[PDB]
Amino acid sequence: EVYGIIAMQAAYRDYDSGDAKQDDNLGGMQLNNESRIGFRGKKQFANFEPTFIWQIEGGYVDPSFGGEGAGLGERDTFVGFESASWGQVRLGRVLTPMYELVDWPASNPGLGDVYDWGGAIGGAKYQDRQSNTIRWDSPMYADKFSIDAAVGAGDKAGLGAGDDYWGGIAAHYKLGPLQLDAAYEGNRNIEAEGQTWENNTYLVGVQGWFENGISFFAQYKYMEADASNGVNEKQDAMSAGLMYTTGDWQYKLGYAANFDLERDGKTLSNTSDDVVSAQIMYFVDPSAVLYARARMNDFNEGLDGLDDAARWTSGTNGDYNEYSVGVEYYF
Amino acid sequence: EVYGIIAMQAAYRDYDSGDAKQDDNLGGMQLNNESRIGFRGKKQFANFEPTFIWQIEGGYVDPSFGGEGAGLGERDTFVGFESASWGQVRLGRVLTPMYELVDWPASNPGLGDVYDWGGAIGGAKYQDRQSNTIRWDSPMYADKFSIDAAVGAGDKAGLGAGDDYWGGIAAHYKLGPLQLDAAYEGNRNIEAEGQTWENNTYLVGVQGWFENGISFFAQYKYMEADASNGVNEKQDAMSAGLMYTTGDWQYKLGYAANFDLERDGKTLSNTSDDVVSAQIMYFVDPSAVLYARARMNDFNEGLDGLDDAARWTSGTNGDYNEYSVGVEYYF
Amino acid sequence: EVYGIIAMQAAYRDYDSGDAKQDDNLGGMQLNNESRIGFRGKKQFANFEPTFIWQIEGGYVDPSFGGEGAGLGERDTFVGFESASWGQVRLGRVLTPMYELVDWPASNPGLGDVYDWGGAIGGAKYQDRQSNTIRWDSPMYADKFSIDAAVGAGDKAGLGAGDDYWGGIAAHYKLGPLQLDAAYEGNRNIEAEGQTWENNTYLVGVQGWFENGISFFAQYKYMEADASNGVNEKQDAMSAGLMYTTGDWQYKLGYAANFDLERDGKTLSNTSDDVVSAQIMYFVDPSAVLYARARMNDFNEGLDGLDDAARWTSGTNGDYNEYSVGVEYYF
Ligand SMILES: CN(C)c1ccc(O)c2c1C[C@H]1C[C@H]3[C@H](N(C)C)C(O)=C(C(N)=O)C(=O)[C@@]3(O)C(O)=C1C2=O
Ligand code: NA
Ligand code: NA
Ligand code: NA
Ligand code: NA
Ligand code: NA
Ligand code: NA
Ligand code: NA
Ligand code: NA
Repeated sequence: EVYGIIAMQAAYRDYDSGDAKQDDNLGGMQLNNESRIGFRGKKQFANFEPTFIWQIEGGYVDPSFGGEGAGLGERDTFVGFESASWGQVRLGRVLTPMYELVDWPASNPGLGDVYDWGGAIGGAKYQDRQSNTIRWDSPMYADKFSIDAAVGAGDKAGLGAGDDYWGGIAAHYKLGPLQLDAAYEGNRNIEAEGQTWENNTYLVGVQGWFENGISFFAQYKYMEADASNGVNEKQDAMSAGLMYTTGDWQYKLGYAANFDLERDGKTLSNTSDDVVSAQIMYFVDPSAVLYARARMNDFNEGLDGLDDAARWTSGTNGDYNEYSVGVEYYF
Repeated sequence: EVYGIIAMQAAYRDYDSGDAKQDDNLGGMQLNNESRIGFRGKKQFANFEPTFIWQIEGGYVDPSFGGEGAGLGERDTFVGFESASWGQVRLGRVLTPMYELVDWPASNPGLGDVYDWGGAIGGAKYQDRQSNTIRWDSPMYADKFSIDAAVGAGDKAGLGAGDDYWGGIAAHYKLGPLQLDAAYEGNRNIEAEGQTWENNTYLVGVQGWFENGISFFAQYKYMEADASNGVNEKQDAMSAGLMYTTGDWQYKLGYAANFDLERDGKTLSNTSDDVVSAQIMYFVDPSAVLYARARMNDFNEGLDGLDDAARWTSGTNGDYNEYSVGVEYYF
Repeated sequence: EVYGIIAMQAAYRDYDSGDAKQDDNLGGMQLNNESRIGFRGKKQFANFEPTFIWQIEGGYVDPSFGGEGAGLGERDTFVGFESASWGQVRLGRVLTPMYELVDWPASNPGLGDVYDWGGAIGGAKYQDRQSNTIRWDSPMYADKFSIDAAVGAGDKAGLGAGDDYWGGIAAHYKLGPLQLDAAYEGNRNIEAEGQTWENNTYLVGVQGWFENGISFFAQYKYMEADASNGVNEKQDAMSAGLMYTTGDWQYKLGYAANFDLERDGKTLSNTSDDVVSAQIMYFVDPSAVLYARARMNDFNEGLDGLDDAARWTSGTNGDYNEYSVGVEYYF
């Protein structure tokens, strides 16, 4: 079976970097086509109660700031097995258990630049998608409690350039209208800035959906990282979102911020990031949505990594504002 | 819906460059797989009168002179809307309105090296299908008249490397068997040769299809460009094609030519290009065609760009001939 | 038509190279997703007795040691015709007639590092999958005898950088439970190491499958190579595999070896490669298998090419073992 996600977002961006040549480059209007075609299926093996499942999901066809074309298997592409009793284990390229919650709901109205990859910490906080991964998903115990857990190979280790590895776990309990989320992910042997890093990261979160139309999510992310030369670094962040949903409309407010980074006890001045964003959404069909959105990004003023050389952060390109309309269709 | 165009052309090329190694390198027999798979569909959003449309079309899987594999969304990939009333707007990656007339009536059979990208002029004449584009296509007004119009971001601006942009318009009037086609396209902020260019291009053409089987097309293309240091360049070109169709056959003769280029009024000697080409075609099935064709390309002798360094044109590889057979199947 | 081949292998590799960082990078566990999706079809042209056939096959979605994503048309992508009379001609990118016998049955389980792309011979022993190729596949005459024959442009010539080319032929006669296999493939205008080479390669082999559950294959590969400065090189190799089948199980044991390389009559010390492997395979569904395997590679100790600079072989990364389970599913 084929399954598309059609996704077009028209987005004009107003950059303020302090260089007007750079400002005109990064700023201006673009089309962020995140449409993707994928294939997936199951087959009942004649000699195996676990149901064989597989999926190949292609990439974004024409993202903004990027070229055209995407191969197959750039997004969640995997084989795995599933039994009703013990859930489903997948091998391949998946989302780590912590990353799922940083994406949804914690990056929801365009906050990702800050809560997703917007970091000041060294090493490697957590992982987007890693293509050398085993991941077990628990069933819904009592249809209320669920465990997600995974281990995998690192970014460099998946190309025979290193021995990066990582593991992570998260759990979700659905208390009536509530849902509580916690998550951990640790990376080892992260080669960066001329040192080898170990990153430990923990996430706490909550979610509610109430008949009056209010929905919300709030999350605390605690990011520690220890370098092999004995340096310590610590940063933490939050993301929350308030939304009212009436009829075929949803109004949404999101705020995310990393706070100042502490290195070796000493705090680094003005290294925090903050994003505010607002979003209207129309439920134009059971299968698709139209939406408008605007956001405000204030980024850090810089950070040197443990190699006398500057470290890259989501803010290394400068502050910017952004207004956008988009459509997204599911089939 | 899945929709292929299966397309193979076996094409031997006899190059005359003035270096027999390059002639042996560039020449010889090759296989030009231009097949492509795409996915496309429409959807009537339950809460919206315009019908939603989308398409993701992959690239040439193994072109000649190139490697294998092409992602999805390398060709016409877009989302958009249509109502009978006001026509059809699509956003994403499309063909500019002038390029449609450069490609369809005017670049086949093999005239492309000359009429398509083969210009000798500086700056950036027009666009061969650019992403970051919105394009509105009108209805057939009075069942005689149709207008195509679109604007979009430049090549560099689509990666945050500049601020080039462009707009273009074309119209089509149908007098009996004839059709008159006119089109304009202008590009701005084109960063090239160390200067910034503004290129305006104007196209007039006609096409006819007659009950006796005689058909033809003829087109005049006018190309302007203004560099930021005050330099001006002007070059013009033509492409015409004649075809007789009897039974299951179409015979075709094609001629296209870029003419001599003027810089600051002074014309630069030997910068013209012209191609001659013949093509026999058999309609092996309603869904496919077989064709044999031979063409002969004579190219320009060189010109420096406005940075003392030679500029690249379709003739920078030297003159060449080419004989070819091919198949084309549509599903 | 769409057709998957879903294929995942979890494979731990233990390298011994003589530098333990290289051992740590290259070694370790990885996920080798060799899943691939393709499209193929046939069409009876209304004015043409040969049946039109076509296929577009994507690449490996996430191989081990490599990144994600593969375009469409990285594997067998072709157009062609088939008649009951004369068999089947295909144009495009296919497997050469010799490489088919080097892959099946002679390279699995895990013998490819030595028998497939493994080698010490200069120039280019053979071609594995080649674009710009026409290949005629004969029928099974008398339901026992068939010819495979193909010629095409070289690797470098398909990008307009040279004129290397090649042809090849193989035959298979089926004497009862055995099948006798012979094959040749010759390459010309192969530029390497500052010389131009002509590569000749010959393969003879046998295959048997018995109701007793015993099945086997053995193959001898003869590779000669002659350089433009008058050097001669010769290397030869062998691969065999013995397997027993009980119920839904297949036991398999494999061995392959390239022998020491001869250059200009004088043999070059410690240039042989040998790999041995054992594998259990379960037939979990008519269309799928589970399998475990372990293998041992001892590779050569180095060889300077005809330019005083080392030549690359499958052993330029060092000896290693590998233990792995995997899955394999069809369409
Ligand atoms: C000056 N210019 C930008 C350069 C510089 C270096 C290059 O190596 C090349 C170009 C032009 C481009 C034009 C492009 C064009 N492009 C896809 C829009 C193009 O349409 C073709 C084509 N065969 O259709 C090219 O030859 C082309 O791929 C090409 O071979 C180029 C090329 O090789
Ligand atoms: Na990653
Ligand atoms: Na789960
Ligand atoms: Na090619
Ligand atoms: Na362009
Ligand atoms: Na139109
Ligand atoms: Na821009
Ligand atoms: Na090859
Ligand atoms: Na055959």
